[PDB]
Amino acid sequence: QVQLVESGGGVVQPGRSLRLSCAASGFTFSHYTMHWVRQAPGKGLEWVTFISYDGHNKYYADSVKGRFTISRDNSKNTLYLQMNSLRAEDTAIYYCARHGWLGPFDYWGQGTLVTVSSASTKGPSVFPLAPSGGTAALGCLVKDYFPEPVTVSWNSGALTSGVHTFPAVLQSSGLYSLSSVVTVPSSSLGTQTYICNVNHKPSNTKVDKRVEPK
Amino acid sequence: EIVLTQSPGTLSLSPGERATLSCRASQEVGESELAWYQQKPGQAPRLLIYGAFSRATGIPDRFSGSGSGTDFTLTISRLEPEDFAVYYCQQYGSSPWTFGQGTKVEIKRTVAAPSVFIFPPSDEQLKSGTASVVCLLNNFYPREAKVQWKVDNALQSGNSQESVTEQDSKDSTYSLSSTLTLSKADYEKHKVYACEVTHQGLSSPVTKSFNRGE
Amino acid sequence: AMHVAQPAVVLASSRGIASFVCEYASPGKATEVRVTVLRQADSQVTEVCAATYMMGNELTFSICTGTSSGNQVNLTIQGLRAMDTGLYICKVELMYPPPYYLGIGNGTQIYV
Ligand SMILES: *[C@@H]1O[C@H](CO)[C@@H](O)[C@H](O)[C@H]1NC(C)=O
Repeated sequence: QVQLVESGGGVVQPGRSLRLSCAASGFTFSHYTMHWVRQAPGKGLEWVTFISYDGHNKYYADSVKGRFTISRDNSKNTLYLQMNSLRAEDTAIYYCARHGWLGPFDYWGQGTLVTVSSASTKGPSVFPLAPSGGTAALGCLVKDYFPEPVTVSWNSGALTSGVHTFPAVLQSSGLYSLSSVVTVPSSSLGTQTYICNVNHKPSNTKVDKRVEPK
Repeated sequence: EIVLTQSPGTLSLSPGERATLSCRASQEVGESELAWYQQKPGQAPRLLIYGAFSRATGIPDRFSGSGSGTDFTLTISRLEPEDFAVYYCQQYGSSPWTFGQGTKVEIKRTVAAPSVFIFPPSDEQLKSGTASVVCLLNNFYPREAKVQWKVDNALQSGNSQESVTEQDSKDSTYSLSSTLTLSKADYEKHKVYACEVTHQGLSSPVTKSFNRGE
Repeated sequence: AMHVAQPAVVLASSRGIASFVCEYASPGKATEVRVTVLRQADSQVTEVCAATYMMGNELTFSICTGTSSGNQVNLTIQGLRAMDTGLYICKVELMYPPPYYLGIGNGTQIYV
């Protein structure tokens, strides 16, 4: 099968560089023109750049003209995106995409996250959202972490029914914040133990917070 | 650039019904120059149909496209569960390659009013000089809801952030969290914290409040 | 849009040589084009040959050769057997000056 695999995503300081690479396999990479397409968090797909099979023809979206250069290595089945002078608005998931011989982008890698921000990687503080007609709600406020993502499970994954982990929001400060909540039979509060398991891979922080009632 | 514009933002249908999504070009695009992509949350988009009659590998024949010049449409003749997703059109006849801004196909279900819960800041968090007050609107439909914050019965402006979950895969509802963030000093100046919810399923607006120190 | 026109049906040679002119028209006046031959294998696609050339210059490819005079490419394909009776699509890509343009022919049909 055709498979595309992007690497090199991570956190960048504004104005600095980053080089993504896309590892192609399952087709004659030499035979296809390739593209990068990106997706800013919450938003749509924006085409970034085009490279012909032999590297002679390139095209760039005006928003990256002059700052990005595309390249490929055919001996390595690898497509490259060299990003210079990055800005906050270049924050997105960067997909690598094959130009199908009939027009469209027929195969997409699963993307790599690129966060342009002056913030420095920081794990979250985790505060309890404590419970007070017989449903109760309780949760964990997962606050002030960078970069995305973060994963939240409850009771080591035993608790999935009822759970809502919200999309992060980006605060004034440059740090992300999110809550994960779960609804639960009010009677179970004084008999069941509730711990949210918060995992922020970028900083190697795993936090467990027990959420107790009043 | 050929600017592509989609309609509606969200299409609300029940399984088995027929979905017609629209794509509009700022210029005259050839019928065989348009492509449609499907995207599900957290996944790369994939190609459905393209050209005048062509269809990507493994896409079923309930997916089909039409239109000339300025106004294109994607028809899903009978919606399956796996077809509730976001759809993007794209023209590929000239450069730059441009995408529509996406149409969400959401499951329409009966109206469900939210259950509302308000969480005061943790003792832990207060110690650190910030107070986060969280209001949760849980498992409601449709998506449009209005949360207002009253501090000592005085509406707040500019000091909240909202965040909405993807539509639930089982009960087809949404959940919204509105977080009100104050300093420790402002939070301890006032007494009554109240969250005021307006929704289609509520005869009256629902107010959940607490008194600081309980 | 963009227009590409190619004969509806051609009759190949007794030695396996099929030829015809492919014609393109566009809003621009491009100086670097890539003409690509494809074979339609019922529902899949095969790159038969392709050549990025510039106006005036040689159309340099292979089992294909070419000459362009203006916006007409005299496409020559040698060595096609009776088993190649299928649809051959003409793909034209205008590379420079910007913007890029894609045109795809309604199809041409070869008999051997
Ligand atoms: C195209 O080329 C063939 C041989 O290469 C020639 O015999 C034929 O007359 C040419 N036709 C046109 C229309 O240029």
